[PDB]
Amino acid sequence: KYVLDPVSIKSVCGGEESYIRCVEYGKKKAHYSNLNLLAKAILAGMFVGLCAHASGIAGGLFYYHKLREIVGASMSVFVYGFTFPIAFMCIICTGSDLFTGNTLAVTMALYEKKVKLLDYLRVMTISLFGNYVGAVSFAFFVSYLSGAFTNVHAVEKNHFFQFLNDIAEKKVHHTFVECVSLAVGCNIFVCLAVYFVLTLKDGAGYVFSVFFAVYAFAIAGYEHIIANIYTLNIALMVNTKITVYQAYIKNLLPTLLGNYIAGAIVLGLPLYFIYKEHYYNFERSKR
Amino acid sequence: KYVLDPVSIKSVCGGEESYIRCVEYGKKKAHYSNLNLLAKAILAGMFVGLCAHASGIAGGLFYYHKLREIVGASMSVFVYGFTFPIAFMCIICTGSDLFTGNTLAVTMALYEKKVKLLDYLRVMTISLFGNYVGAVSFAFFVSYLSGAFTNVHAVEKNHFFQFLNDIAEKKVHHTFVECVSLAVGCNIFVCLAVYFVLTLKDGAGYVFSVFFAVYAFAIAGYEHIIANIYTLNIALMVNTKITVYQAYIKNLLPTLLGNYIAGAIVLGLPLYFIYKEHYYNFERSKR
Amino acid sequence: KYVLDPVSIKSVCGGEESYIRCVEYGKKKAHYSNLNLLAKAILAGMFVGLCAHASGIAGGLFYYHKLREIVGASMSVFVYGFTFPIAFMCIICTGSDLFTGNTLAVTMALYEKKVKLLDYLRVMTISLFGNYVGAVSFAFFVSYLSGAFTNVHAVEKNHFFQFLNDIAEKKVHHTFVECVSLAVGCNIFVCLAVYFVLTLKDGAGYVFSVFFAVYAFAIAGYEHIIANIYTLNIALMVNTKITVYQAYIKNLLPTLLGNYIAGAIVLGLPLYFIYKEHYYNFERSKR
Amino acid sequence: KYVLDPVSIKSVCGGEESYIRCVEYGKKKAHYSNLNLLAKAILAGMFVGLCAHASGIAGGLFYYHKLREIVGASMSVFVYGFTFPIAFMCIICTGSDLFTGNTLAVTMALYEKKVKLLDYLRVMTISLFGNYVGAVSFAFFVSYLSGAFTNVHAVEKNHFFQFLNDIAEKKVHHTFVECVSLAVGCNIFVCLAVYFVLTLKDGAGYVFSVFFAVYAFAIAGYEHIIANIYTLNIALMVNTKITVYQAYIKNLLPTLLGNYIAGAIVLGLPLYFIYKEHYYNFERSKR
Amino acid sequence: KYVLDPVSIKSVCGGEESYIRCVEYGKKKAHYSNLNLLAKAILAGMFVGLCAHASGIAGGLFYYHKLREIVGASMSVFVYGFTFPIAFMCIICTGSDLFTGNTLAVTMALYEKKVKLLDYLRVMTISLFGNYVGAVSFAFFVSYLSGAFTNVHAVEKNHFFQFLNDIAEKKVHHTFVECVSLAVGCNIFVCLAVYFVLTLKDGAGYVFSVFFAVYAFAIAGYEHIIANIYTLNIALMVNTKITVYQAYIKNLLPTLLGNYIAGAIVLGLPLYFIYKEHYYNFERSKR
Ligand SMILES: COc1ccc(C(=O)/C=C(\O)C(F)(F)C(F)(F)F)c(O)c1
Ligand SMILES: COc1ccc(C(=O)/C=C(\O)C(F)(F)C(F)(F)F)c(O)c1
Ligand SMILES: COc1ccc(C(=O)/C=C(\O)C(F)(F)C(F)(F)F)c(O)c1
Ligand SMILES: COc1ccc(C(=O)/C=C(\O)C(F)(F)C(F)(F)F)c(O)c1
Ligand SMILES: COc1ccc(C(=O)/C=C(\O)C(F)(F)C(F)(F)F)c(O)c1
Repeated sequence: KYVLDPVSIKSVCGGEESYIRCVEYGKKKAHYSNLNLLAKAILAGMFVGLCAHASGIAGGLFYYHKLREIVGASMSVFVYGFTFPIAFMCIICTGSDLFTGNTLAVTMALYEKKVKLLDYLRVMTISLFGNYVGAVSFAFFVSYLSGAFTNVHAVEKNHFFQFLNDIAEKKVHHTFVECVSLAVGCNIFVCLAVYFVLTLKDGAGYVFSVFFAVYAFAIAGYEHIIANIYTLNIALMVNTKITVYQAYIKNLLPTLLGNYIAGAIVLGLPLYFIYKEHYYNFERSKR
Repeated sequence: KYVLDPVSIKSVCGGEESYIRCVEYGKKKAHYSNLNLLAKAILAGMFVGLCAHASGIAGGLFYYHKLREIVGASMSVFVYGFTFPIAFMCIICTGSDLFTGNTLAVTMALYEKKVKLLDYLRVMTISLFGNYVGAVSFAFFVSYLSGAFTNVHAVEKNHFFQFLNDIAEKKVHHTFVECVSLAVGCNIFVCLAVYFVLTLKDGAGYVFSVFFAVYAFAIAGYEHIIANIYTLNIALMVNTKITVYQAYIKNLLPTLLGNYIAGAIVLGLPLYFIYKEHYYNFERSKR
Repeated sequence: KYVLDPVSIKSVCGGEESYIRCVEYGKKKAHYSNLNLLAKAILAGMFVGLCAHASGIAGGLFYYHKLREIVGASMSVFVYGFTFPIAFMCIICTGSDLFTGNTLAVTMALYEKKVKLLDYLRVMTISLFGNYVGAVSFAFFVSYLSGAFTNVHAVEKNHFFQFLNDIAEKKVHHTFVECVSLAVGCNIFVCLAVYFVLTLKDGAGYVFSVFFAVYAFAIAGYEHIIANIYTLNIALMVNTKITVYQAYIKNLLPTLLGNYIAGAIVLGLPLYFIYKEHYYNFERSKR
Repeated sequence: KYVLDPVSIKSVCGGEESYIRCVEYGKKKAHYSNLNLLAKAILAGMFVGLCAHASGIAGGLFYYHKLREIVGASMSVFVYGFTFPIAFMCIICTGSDLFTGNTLAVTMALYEKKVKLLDYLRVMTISLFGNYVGAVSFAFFVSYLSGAFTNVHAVEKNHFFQFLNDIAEKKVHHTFVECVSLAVGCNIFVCLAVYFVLTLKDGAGYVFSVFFAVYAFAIAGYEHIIANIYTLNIALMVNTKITVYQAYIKNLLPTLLGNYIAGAIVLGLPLYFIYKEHYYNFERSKR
Repeated sequence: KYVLDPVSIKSVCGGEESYIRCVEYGKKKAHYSNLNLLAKAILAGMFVGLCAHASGIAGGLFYYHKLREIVGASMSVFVYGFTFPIAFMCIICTGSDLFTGNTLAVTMALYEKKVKLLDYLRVMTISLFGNYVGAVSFAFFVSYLSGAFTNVHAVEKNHFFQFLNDIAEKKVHHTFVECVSLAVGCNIFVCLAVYFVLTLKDGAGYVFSVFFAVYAFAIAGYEHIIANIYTLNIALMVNTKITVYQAYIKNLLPTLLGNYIAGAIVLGLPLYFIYKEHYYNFERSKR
């Protein structure tokens, strides 16, 4: 028995089904308890700190001073962006939640009247607080205690500390408008990667769409709030030239503002106004 | 219970089914309202500007002057072409429409008498205008306001502005025939990538066929109208050596002409004459 | 409701089913009309010229003279072989036909008495003539008119013309036996990639098996007749040191001979003698 | 007959199903006999030693002294991390078990009262002992007897021994807290890769999720107990500057402690407390 | 009609099903006739010679003397290992058989009493002889006659011959124990790649698992008997410094011994003793 024409399948969907899946995934978040949501947020912040530690080491390897005289920072930023996007798989496969992707899904669930306003506020607040706690706890308990980013003062050995120092100094000397714009550019890629895993239901789609999206915002110099929380806190721990005021006021607050603006307004409102009738037709056919 | 011979599947189709899917996807566009189509076009232009900002930064990293003395522009153009093709996934997963892919699908729907001429004209006009608006709005509100491409005048720091300046000067000193030929070569790859996502219905097919196609036209020096709108407008904003007349007359108008010629004539008419009887047999079996 | 053991699938087949699919795909070609087959052949030659233009530009970028003093031609040939294999996807997704893959499938359909001899001759002749016409038409109307491979005489700018010149001079100074052997080595990879897309029915199989096969013959220095038609004609257009006699007699005729020998004899006759009883059992079970 | 809308599939699952699959896979381990479990553990340790030999050779190739003066150790560590992750596929496709992944699955099966404490202890002990035996047996019978890492004393030829020596000296001069932190960071990636293969049921998911995870911990400098057993034993065999006391007390014992802490506590307890009600609902619906 | 939860699939299997598939695939080989098996073995040896020619050219490109002064042999061996693993797809998609993978499957079919001893001996003998004949016939009729590896005596042009000469001299100066150990390390990867294609039934699994496995043994310096037959015979043809006695006694005989030992004993006996009861339960449920 020979097979000539096998069964035709597909693992992709259209934009209407992807919007409906996004609204359903966003409205499922408001039904968990506070401790379940908090533990998920802490785990996701810890995974972000894990992959950003691995990225800092992989980038600081290519920040060797003789190579840095020839190529500058190009290979270090490329290898950082190459090895960072596994954090998306770490978060999605454990079922945890991060604030940056929530700014689209839970907000569009709020637009479709699936989540009330107080439930929306507590979901976003618990998500941001738990992501912060997981990021700083990985920054101290693994990254600081392993001594990987310690200043060792010799130029042929200090490329890990020098890469962390130069990255932390670069992302702390923007103005307010510049940091808001870079954070907007980051969270558009992040929410699009959430749309990618809601659309493409295979392992190849999951791995490589979010690989190219997360690598793309990483090499662009765009600003991610949870990654910046980890990076600026481990920079403050190992005594980089930045200040606590510089890290929290000059980077973290406009990064939070720009990430929320890109999630809730730049992407959430146009997609809601494009696809709300399809969610209406989906909800009427279930009655 | 052990499985020795699993169920045989396929996620690909033939050329006849791919043509029929292209005509159906093209004729669905003329049934949306004007504001739905306009919002989709603005979102697609914004995504093009997003990924082209990320590509300009990733390419300008490898345009460092000591590396530029050794390798020229090769690594910068390669890294640009590597990080650009995620815009296709950004456009297809949100259900938005871009003019360059529309020049094949809506035109072959017009050839098969599925779209009237006035509907075809308003679909193409609204698509081009919305793509323009989204591209210039990302060029100003993110790219210009973040200061990423500002001339900083020091040769060890100015590689982002110098890469944008050299790219903008290169794509503005073609003659008319040269720019039309390069735009034809671009839109053939673009419409083939649209055929790829109409044929290969997995995440791997979606990601990597359009990766290789879009990278291929990006490294070839071929001219894309929406990408050129973003690039020449952000070049005009940060005071590159190009002129407004040079950008709009010497590049953008022959790029528009060559892109439409490749979409509607070079690819649309041969595929229509090859496969119109299969669309006839498909439409007769639905009666 | 939780899923622990999902449905077991497969997207691959055995050698018997792959042979039967090859004979069926080969015998479908003799039932198209002459103009349908001619338009498909012209489109496939045009796609080959498209991807070979993109490969020549991508390779000539890494043929920069300061990099060429250090690495030679290695990175240019690697980047050429990296960016060439998208032509296979361009040909298969539009349903067009190229002569090199036809030398296996239509010949094994002739061995199984599915195609008569005159039908076989007109299919192969129309395929070769249309592939030639599409290749030279892309060489003139896009590649020559865009000025991408023009001799500009300055050594820091002339790397595109110099790469085309050195490639065209290398593939024109073989003897007859050497060119026949390299063409045999090329068409074995080409017909194996046709077997790969007949066996592996996903997007990942389609993209990456023919990626590794086509990259493998491209970096090996093996000779492809349609790619050589494009390359030697664009080399003759931009006034490379080669002669018309050298291009047509010293390369193109032994490349045609070696490609047909590898398709019809080296691969077609052993696979026919191995698997003809399985095609007999397949054809008897349909009665 | 044309197919326009194929059958929609998925090869991924949610976090609840992934937790349930993890608990089931962990509780299946306590039902094998002692010799079956011992042979599986010996095979897995042998596969780890195989892929780490291949990684040491691939890394020592790029540790050539003239390249080492320019780039340092960056390309060697990158090529090591590139070629190491095939060990995961070697272990999963033969059905063998490694201690590092067991510290999550069997421990969460113990938390859900599926495994008794004495059965848990003998499973973990037999796993660790067999993994040790397989690693040292590959270190002697293949790696030492092939002479690949012998000190040959000439600086242009000694890059394999020098890479093994520098790696072994680097991972033996940590303090206790540093080694525990790096081992925690390793086993979080390892247990996440186990979650990846429990979630993504295709070949692409299997290959590339664990590729990016295992490459990520390899380039980060994180400490894996079985890989360190192989590496420090082959370093002791070929007379690297390290001591037996240094290898066993300064690296192997805190690596074992940190790997068990990351598997059982950092990842097992939060996932258990998040998802134990879903395992309760799964187990009640089977009655 | 919108799809929210598609049908859950999987393309992977467990270790028991993979063992059963291996025993069935191994016992199918003893039912072919002698000429069918001989033609399959000759085709597989020819494919090995094809991909090893392409690998020798791709590696000798990066063996350019100015690059060789900086990086040594690292990039040449990496590019060789990158472009070699397409031979596995060439062999599996045509249904042919190679000796190295047969040493596991046919031997475990012999352990399960599915193949008699004389049938086992003639299958292994015909496989080895046909693989030899195909390898030497490709070495002469394509590789030698194309002149690609001819000594041209000028150091800026002789990198192909110099790469072949240095590889052939390296793999001929091992002792007996060293060559046996390296051959064992090779055939473990080869038989694991056979297990990979028996387990992962997609195109992505087929391409990339055997890509990473075959690249891993290629960059490790492990010894493959059929690849060494091709390489040492083309080295003897183009007058490399090696001798016929050195090639056949110092490399080929211990490579054959180590490959058979790794296939039949190191991997076949533990997997047989682990999984023979599952094959018993599979065979009893078919009665
Ligand atoms: C559906 O499961 C998920 C998975 C990922 C995210 C997410 O937010 C990811 C990022 O933000 C990120 F990609 F930038 C990084 F991981 F790097 F931090 C999420 O919100 C939900
Ligand atoms: C079916 O959904 C789509 C997706 C993409 C396009 C498209 O046109 C894409 C480009 O033009 C592009 F690839 F060049 C880039 F994205 F880079 F701009 C489209 O028309 C329709
Ligand atoms: C089944 O659809 C196809 C697809 C491709 C070919 C083919 O022949 C391809 C080449 O020859 C090639 F790979 F070398 C290149 F594309 F580069 F030219 C074919 O014959 C039929
Ligand atoms: C389900 O089958 C498996 C597969 C792999 C592991 C495992 O533990 C793997 C590692 O630890 C590793 F990735 F670090 C390396 F392989 F490199 F050693 C396991 O526990 C169970
Ligand atoms: C099931 O179909 C197959 C496919 C491949 C092999 C095989 O043996 C492959 C190698 O040995 C190899 F990977 F090393 C190379 F191909 F490179 F030679 C086999 O035995 C059977």
